[PDB]
Amino acid sequence: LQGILTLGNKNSGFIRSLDDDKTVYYVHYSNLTGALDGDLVEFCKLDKPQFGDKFDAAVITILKRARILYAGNFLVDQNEFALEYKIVADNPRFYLTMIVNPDSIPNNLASNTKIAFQIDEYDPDNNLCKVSVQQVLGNNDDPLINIKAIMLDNSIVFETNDVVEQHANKLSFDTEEQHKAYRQDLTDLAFVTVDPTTSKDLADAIYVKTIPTGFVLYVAIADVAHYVNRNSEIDIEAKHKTSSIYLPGHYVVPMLPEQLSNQLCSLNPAQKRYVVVCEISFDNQGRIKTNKLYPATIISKNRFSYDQVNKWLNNKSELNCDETVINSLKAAFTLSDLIQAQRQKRGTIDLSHKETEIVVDEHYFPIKINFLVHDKAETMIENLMVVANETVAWVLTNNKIALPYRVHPRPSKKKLQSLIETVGELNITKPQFNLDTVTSSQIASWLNENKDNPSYEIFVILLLRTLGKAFYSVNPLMHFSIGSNHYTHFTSPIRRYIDLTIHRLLWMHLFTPDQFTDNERDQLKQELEKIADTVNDTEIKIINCERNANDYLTTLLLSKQIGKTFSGFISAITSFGIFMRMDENNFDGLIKITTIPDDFFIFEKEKMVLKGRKTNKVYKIGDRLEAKLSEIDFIQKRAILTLI
RNA sequence: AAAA
Ligand SMILES: [Mg+2]
Repeated sequence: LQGILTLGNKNSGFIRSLDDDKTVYYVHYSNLTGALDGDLVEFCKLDKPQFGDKFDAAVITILKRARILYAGNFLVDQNEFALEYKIVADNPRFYLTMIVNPDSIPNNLASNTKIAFQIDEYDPDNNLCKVSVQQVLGNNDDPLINIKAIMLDNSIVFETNDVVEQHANKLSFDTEEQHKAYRQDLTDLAFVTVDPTTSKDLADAIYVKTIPTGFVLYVAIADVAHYVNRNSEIDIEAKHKTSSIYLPGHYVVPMLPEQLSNQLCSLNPAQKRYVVVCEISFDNQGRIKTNKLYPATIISKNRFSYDQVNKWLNNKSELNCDETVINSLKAAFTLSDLIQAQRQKRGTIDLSHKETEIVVDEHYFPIKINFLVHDKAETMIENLMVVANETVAWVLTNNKIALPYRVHPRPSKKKLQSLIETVGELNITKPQFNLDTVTSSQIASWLNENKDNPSYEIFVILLLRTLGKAFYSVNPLMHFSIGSNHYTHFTSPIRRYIDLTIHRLLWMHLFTPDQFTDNERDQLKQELEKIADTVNDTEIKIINCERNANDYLTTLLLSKQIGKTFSGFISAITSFGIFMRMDENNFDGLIKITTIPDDFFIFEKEKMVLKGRKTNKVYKIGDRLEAKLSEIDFIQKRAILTLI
């Protein structure tokens, strides 16, 4: 009777019920009754016999709109001495016909101006609605304006909140905080930061010491909880955002205002900074022996980029730093190699595969797509952050403190069987493990025995699909791909609300519990599930916003390459055609089913192939193809290919 | 899937 609408292909879709089974009903376009993608609706099952698979339904009323504002392009034209207004919504799932309120239209608003509009009224029976312009965003051809519109359509806040900035600008460095008995003075240690070249939020610094029996690792994380009081205005805004947002052009929407993100909580060189340290001692094989968590004070001696460290590694450059930094980095790389070997021994799933970024010019127009490369410096930092995250998760669990975990379940036997069949057609080995009990180690060994297969890329793509998304949970579930029974996010409280919450839990229960009330502790405990829920729901939106922006920028880039031939492989097959991932740009283009040459092709959902009725020719995931870019679909932001 |  109640559920969330999702619109898909041709603006038909389905409703996922709120009942305990999450029962799914199909809904055709004609039974939507004015409802839009993501709306909460009241629905009824259709009296129809079941066509199969699922029941069908019709929307009765809209209980809550998913959005109040919608992006679109505003058009104005004059015809028989009268102004006519039209809006084209950016979102192809916005299917309602719009009547534009003339009193919402400024006299100076020109044609082809991006706007945001709201729905004033709608007629569910005719799919007609009255809308008013609520914001003027800018030139509709401007790619940065489009990126901002795409954030608005995904409910992603990006405008500066002046109240929050003013609250932040009051904050200052308390010089006496370093003298607190609970805060360890580590200002003499050769901490440094290692980050991408354009990052200005330095949340994490590392220092590694060698001892006779092994190593001691210090991971120092900006002490964000010490500056951001829970339920302060700054906190509430961070909780709404849930995370910093990173889109192309190094365009960042920070979770926290820049007085925190780039000054008080940024571990900038030669500045005294307050941190939370995860300190771990290792033996000479990289096995963890002991750990300690505590507030501290550091002075980073150097900020480095991945590029700088990597060139140093390959003896193609020197680092202009003190010898203590040089020895710490050398020990960090040695330790990092050892940690990586232990984690592989215990079981971990390295799901690395091809990644790209879009290069844009100073006006945010896309220039080209670059493939990213494995990064020795980036990998070292990754190993160190992972071991800290895992250790903090276990410390909180060992002390029986409820926390939000980062979790990732074992996939079902069913989904594994499907994956094994698909990749077996690409000469990927059939695995030997039990499908009910398969461990992280066994998936890793299976990946490793196929590393040289030409189809390794789509193998990892499909494995990732099989495994599904990681998410946050207070329930103590495993992280299958990291390979731990307990994992959380601790190292990045400048950009992630979960890490900020993890730091608050450390403060309130382990660092200075005497300074907090039992209610504060229970209140936060009671709120943890809802925090995880909001972060999980917003993470969906962020990923969708990145997808929208990627498709917008890449199809704009490709719009100048019509007629060009691209080689690639099939990444997906649907009832409407073949998705071919192009080698040169890693982007999926659509080959429409109806115009594939030489035969009439039928979608078979079981093996998810297209099979020709006369010739038995088969298209399957992984096949190598060549195709011509024939058009850009600017409505759906798709690249359409035709087989050549 | 992980890492800033
Ligand atoms: Mg960092």
